[PDB]
Amino acid sequence: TTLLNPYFGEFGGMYVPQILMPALNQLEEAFVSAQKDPEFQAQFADLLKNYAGRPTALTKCQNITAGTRTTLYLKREDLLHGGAHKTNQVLGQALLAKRMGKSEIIAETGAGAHGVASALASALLGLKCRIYMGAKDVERQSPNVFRMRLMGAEVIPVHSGSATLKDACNEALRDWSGSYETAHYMLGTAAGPHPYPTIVREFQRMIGEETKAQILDKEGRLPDAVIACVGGGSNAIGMFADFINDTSVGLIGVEPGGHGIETGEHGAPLKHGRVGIYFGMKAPMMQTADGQIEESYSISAGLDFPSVGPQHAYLNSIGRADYVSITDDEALEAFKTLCRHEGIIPALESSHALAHALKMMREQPEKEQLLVVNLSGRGDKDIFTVHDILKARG
Amino acid sequence: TTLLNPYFGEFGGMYVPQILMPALNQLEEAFVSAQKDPEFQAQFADLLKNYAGRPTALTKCQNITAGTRTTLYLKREDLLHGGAHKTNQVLGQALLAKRMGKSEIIAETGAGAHGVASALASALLGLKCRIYMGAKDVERQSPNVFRMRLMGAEVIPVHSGSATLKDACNEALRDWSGSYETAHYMLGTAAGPHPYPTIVREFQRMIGEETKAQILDKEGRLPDAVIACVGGGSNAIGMFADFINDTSVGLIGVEPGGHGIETGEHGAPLKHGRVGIYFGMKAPMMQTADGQIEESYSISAGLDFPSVGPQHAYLNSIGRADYVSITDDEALEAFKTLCRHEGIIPALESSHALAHALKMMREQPEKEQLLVVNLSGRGDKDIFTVHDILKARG
Amino acid sequence: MERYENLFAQLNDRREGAFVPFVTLGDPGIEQSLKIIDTLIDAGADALELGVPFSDPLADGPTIQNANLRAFAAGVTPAQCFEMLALIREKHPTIPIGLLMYANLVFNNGIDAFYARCEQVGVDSVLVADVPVEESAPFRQAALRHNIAPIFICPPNADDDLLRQVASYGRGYTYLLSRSGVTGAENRGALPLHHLIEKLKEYHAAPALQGFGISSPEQVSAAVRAGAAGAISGSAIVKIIEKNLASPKQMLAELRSFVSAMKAASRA
Amino acid sequence: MERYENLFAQLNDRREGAFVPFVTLGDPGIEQSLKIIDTLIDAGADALELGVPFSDPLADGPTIQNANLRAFAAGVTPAQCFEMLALIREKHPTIPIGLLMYANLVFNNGIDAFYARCEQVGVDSVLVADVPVEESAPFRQAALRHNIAPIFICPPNADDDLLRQVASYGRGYTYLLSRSGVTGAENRGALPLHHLIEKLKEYHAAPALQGFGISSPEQVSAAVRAGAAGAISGSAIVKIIEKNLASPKQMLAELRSFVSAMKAASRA
Ligand SMILES: Cc1ncc(COP(=O)(O)O)c(/C=N/[C@@H](CO)C(=O)O)c1O
Ligand SMILES: Cc1ncc(COP(=O)(O)O)c(/C=N/[C@@H](CO)C(=O)O)c1O
Ligand SMILES: O=P(O)(O)OCCNS(=O)(=O)c1ccc(OC(F)(F)F)cc1
Ligand SMILES: O=P(O)(O)OCCNS(=O)(=O)c1ccc(OC(F)(F)F)cc1
Ligand SMILES: [Cl-]
Ligand SMILES: [Cl-]
Ligand SMILES: [Cl-]
Ligand SMILES: [Cl-]
Ligand SMILES: [Cl-]
Ligand SMILES: [Cl-]
Ligand SMILES: [Cl-]
Ligand SMILES: [Cl-]
Ligand SMILES: [Cl-]
Ligand SMILES: [Cl-]
Ligand SMILES: [Cl-]
Ligand SMILES: [Cl-]
Ligand SMILES: [Cl-]
Ligand SMILES: [Cl-]
Ligand SMILES: [Cl-]
Ligand SMILES: [Cl-]
Ligand SMILES: [Cl-]
Ligand SMILES: [Cl-]
Ligand SMILES: [Cl-]
Ligand SMILES: [Cl-]
Ligand SMILES: [Cl-]
Ligand SMILES: [Cl-]
Ligand SMILES: [Cl-]
Ligand SMILES: [Cl-]
Ligand SMILES: [Cl-]
Ligand SMILES: [Cl-]
Ligand SMILES: [Cs+]
Ligand SMILES: [Cs+]
Ligand SMILES: [Cs+]
Ligand SMILES: [Cs+]
Repeated sequence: TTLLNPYFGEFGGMYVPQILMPALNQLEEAFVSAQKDPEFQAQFADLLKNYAGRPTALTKCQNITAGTRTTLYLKREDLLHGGAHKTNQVLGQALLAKRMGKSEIIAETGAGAHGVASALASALLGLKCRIYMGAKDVERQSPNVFRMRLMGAEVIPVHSGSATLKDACNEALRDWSGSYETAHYMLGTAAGPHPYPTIVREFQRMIGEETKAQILDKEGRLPDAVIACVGGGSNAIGMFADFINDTSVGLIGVEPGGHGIETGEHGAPLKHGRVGIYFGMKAPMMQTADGQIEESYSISAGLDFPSVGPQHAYLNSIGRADYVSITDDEALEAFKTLCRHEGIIPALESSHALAHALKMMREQPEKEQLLVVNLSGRGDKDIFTVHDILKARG
Repeated sequence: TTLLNPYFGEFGGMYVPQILMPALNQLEEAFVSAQKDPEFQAQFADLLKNYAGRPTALTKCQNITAGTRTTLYLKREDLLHGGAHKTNQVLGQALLAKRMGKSEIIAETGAGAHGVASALASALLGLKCRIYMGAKDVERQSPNVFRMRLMGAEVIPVHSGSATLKDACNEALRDWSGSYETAHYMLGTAAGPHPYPTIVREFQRMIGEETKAQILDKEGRLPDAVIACVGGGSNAIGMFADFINDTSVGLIGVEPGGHGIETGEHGAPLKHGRVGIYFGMKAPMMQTADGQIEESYSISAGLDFPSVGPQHAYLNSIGRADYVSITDDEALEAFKTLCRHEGIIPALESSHALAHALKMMREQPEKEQLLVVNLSGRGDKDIFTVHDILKARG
Repeated sequence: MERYENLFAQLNDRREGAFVPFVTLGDPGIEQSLKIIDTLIDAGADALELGVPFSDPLADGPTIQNANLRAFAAGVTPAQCFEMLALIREKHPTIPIGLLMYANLVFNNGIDAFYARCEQVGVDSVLVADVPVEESAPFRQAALRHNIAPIFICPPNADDDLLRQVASYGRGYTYLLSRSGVTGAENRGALPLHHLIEKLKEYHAAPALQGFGISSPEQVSAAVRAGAAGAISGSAIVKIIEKNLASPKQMLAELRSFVSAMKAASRA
Repeated sequence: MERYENLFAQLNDRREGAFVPFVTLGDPGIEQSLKIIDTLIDAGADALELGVPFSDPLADGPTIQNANLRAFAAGVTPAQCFEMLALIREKHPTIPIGLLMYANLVFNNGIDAFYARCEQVGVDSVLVADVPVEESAPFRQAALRHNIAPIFICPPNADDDLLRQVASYGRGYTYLLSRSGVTGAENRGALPLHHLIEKLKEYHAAPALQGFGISSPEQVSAAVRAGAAGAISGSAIVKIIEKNLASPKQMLAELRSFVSAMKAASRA
């Protein structure tokens, strides 16, 4: 029994051990209540404005589209406190944790961005925060781990399975299955069991709402398409949500193609994986032929979630949204291009969305199109990775 | 002959080789013209809003002041594009360069923040950018150097003198003395020969203007004091300017005390140096007994300018502003405190201002005071430095 | 499922509880696992709960996490597990065999086909650890079509609707969860479960087996005294495997000793 | 300043331009620098321009940057420089001695006291490289009080007001800058300066010496032919020091050779 539909079409659900069902039901109730509560909404708005820095800019990028009929704006989630869009929904979830009388936070992270956001919000709002991170990721993300610890969070390396994000996801759910009476699990993407896909969308939807208002002010019309990278699906669904009912507006999600789809070394389950049931949901998965869960490969650490949120699988199925992929090399070219032509250093995750917009422009340069790319994060964190690649090249 | 007074009291002036006087006069004229030009102002406002992300938040920090009668807000220049306040005036100066028909930019940098800001603005606005940086600083700031180069700037290591910021300052002026017909020198602080102290203040003053509007909205009155770190003086004077005529409002500048004033290893020339003439101005200097120029020592890379802007020396002389110092250890404690209690990682430079506010609160916890700290930058860049210190300690 | 009905009727006659060990199939290898399972039976196991190695066992604590890892290190696949299950049934005609599955392994090649394979090899029940009763319909339907008992979890946080649902939909046995959290011998259940046991009987549920954290004889006896039909032990059994990897013969001896003691404690 | 008036009157009589080398005091050490300066004089230098080592010589290119660094490596201080200047004057009664200073060294212990020390040691002129005419008042006043000629820069970018100011305020000589940029032999001045030379004469300025990038005899002759009273050479002289650090004797021989050639080119 739930208040809201746990499915988007065939996708989604609540595939958790029975012990966790009361926690999901409790969370769902608290959310539905919070969304009707002006006090909750006011506190959330205050944090987003005065602490996180919303609204974020919408930047017109004139140089990169010169000599084509593409007008490209970037939604600047890179300018949000924490340097990524993850901050938005962490603040909302931390307030739900408080609403429920929970005093502790559990979070998973792969790249570390969600972990940092969870740690910062927990510090601000007086919650005790524990973050699970695959042991391989802890090693790769020393800066983010240190940031989390500076902010008073406990970072717990996970050594089971492949010691990466999915294994961190498991550990968070094992902990929660034993601690839910006092702790909230602050899931970091629009995936997992209901009600998380719904909560994360609603707590990210200001991205698209602001974008719509900004584009109307600057251009007097809706965009032809909005384009966002898809790891688990949160930044994308936050950009897409407010436009779903605007049927003229294209919704393009970009999965990481890694070394190339044909290599198998990618992170594009929506278009190139197979539906399975894992991490509490029925959704497209990276998996073996036998049904073991596999990792997502990408140059970008944050596009490592080996499945995808169920609403994306649904929007794809009905043809409302279209999903594409961008390879490591394409993303790296987009990264360099934005740096040199617009003076913005984008996250490598976000660089996948930008790469697809550049392809839309370059393939058809005489097509009139008004595009928005969601710039989900800043790329300060990626300059070592890029350094090392360009060193190993030219 | 100038349009504006090149001095603040006894301090300031235009102590450059004769060859550079026409360039300063040209710059002064272009500025005075620009400040009366609605088109210039509109273009500047557009860049600040839509590219840099202004206005920045003013965050109330409840946790850190609990149990005292201090209310503390942070002006969030850490959220500006580039992660520091330096972006504001770089955009204005780049527009002046264009106004004058200059096509090239020269900049100095120590920590690299001004260099990155110069590189980003030059990329956006189509100017060819060359940055001088002391060879010692290039070595210490590999990330920032790489960011500058990614954005298409030429970074030129300076090996003369002490191979640090002052030596970069010299090299920029030597280059300009030969290239001024085509290149603008984008000085990075509120110091140097007239008209730079004036231009940099006017192109940073939105910090204080926004702060005044924000504090009036939230508190219904002006702050009791506004507090900012002082390297060369730009973030501080940008915070102070709009409050100078509000005589109830304290203006507190914080110089780096390094290992302690008594050690001589500090960067606090305003209160502990000696007036001299160098880098085009008459101002307090770090210098030997014989009059050779010395370096500023601080844990924080950006508080390395070995003198101070002339307007600060003037505001001190007349008793309008008060200047204090904060040691490395105080700044480090403030850094850790903000991270853990407010979920904000501050630049170590900015941490000096926060440290002095914490001292104001802690020394007199029953004093009712409404304080604003200018949070001049984010501290992502400093987590390695902090890591290494805390490793060498506990 | 009929094997459970027959077992429970017989145990009622011998005034005994059931003792049911869990192991991971193919831990630490196929051949040793077959010997382990035969030892458990010979030593007095009344029924078996058997795990198919899965990449992401999110209801399992470290002991069973490591058992899955050992089996993967041995290259164990689900197909090999089904081969094992066929052989185990060919050896032992009446012992109830229950599998502990994760949903993706059941859904992977089609739910119906999964339960058809279970029926073909002679499995009696399937517990899907990450499918709550709310999501159970296609699983329990396929199970019943293929004469497999669907095993439902009755958590200690159960309300009346849940008890009625589990009583109605389940067959074979009702899994009575000792406590919240994940599998593990290091955490003992600190909750009286008598009331749940009574309500399940009221609603004609499949007989209850208590599981999670059962590692000692006194816990087996306690389960029976509270009205449960028996008790399941997993981590304690697997720890004996883990403790004795270097000594296969000693492993079996210790398994025999442990299972014998645990079975003896089921005498009312 | 009277030494310059006397020199220029004498050179007018010998129909010669002045040849004026620059060196950094104490480069590469005090003793060698004294020998260098005596060699320049013996070889035909008409006047001297002498730099006091400064931490931040922002009007100097790399050649003279390195001369300052050498002198600092030798531990040379301004006090030692003034000792040197006293000795140089004690050796040579009539040669004009001009210093090339940066403002902070003049301002450091008081402007007046600086010029009083110059007068005490027998200096004839001071050029402060980072003080434009606009800022010159306290410097030129102190200079004149102490019978020191204030040397002003006439840049090629000079307008009429600047020419009139430099003509009025200056004494000794007027420094005619060959070009924009900083000191250095690697950059030759590509601008005809005859018009400036004529205007300065019109306004009764101190006689003009051309400087910046003068490294060859033809440039000395060109300066004289254009109407200048002479020419200053710095980087070319200092490069001979730099080239010959390892060989003090050869250094002096090459300095003598160079200065002799450059002085010979000043004959009209
Ligand atoms: C800057 C940025 N953009 C996009 C994404 C992609 O995530 P969605 O699809 O927007 O949910 C991420 C993800 N990071 C996660 C997983 O490693 C994490 O930090 O834990 C990110 O850090
Ligand atoms: C984040 C931050 N806050 C304050 C200051 C201090 O400079 P003002 O006093 O505000 O002008 C700096 C300085 N940085 C210079 C010099 O190294 C530079 O980057 O080149 C800074 O980077
Ligand atoms: O003795 P322990 O503590 O190791 O417990 C033994 C567990 N083995 S099992 O197959 O019964 C078993 C039963 C239920 C499980 O998860 C669920 F409850 F969510 F469904 C997991 C394993
Ligand atoms: O031959 P070069 O090119 O080395 O030039 C010699 C320079 N030596 S100097 O003392 O006359 C001299 C004169 C003026 C200077 O700067 C100023 F013009 F800004 F004032 C610097 C040095
Ligand atoms: Cl519903
Ligand atoms: Cl459904
Ligand atoms: Cl609990
Ligand atoms: Cl808006
Ligand atoms: Cl609206
Ligand atoms: Cl419009
Ligand atoms: Cl498909
Ligand atoms: Cl990955
Ligand atoms: Cl396309
Ligand atoms: Cl279109
Ligand atoms: Cl004026
Ligand atoms: Cl004055
Ligand atoms: Cl020029
Ligand atoms: Cl405002
Ligand atoms: Cl106003
Ligand atoms: Cl108010
Ligand atoms: Cl003082
Ligand atoms: Cl320093
Ligand atoms: Cl104080
Ligand atoms: Cl006060
Ligand atoms: Cl199968
Ligand atoms: Cl039943
Ligand atoms: Cl025992
Ligand atoms: Cl002196
Ligand atoms: Cl005269
Ligand atoms: Cl020669
Ligand atoms: Cs365009
Ligand atoms: Cs994906
Ligand atoms: Cs307070
Ligand atoms: Cs200072």
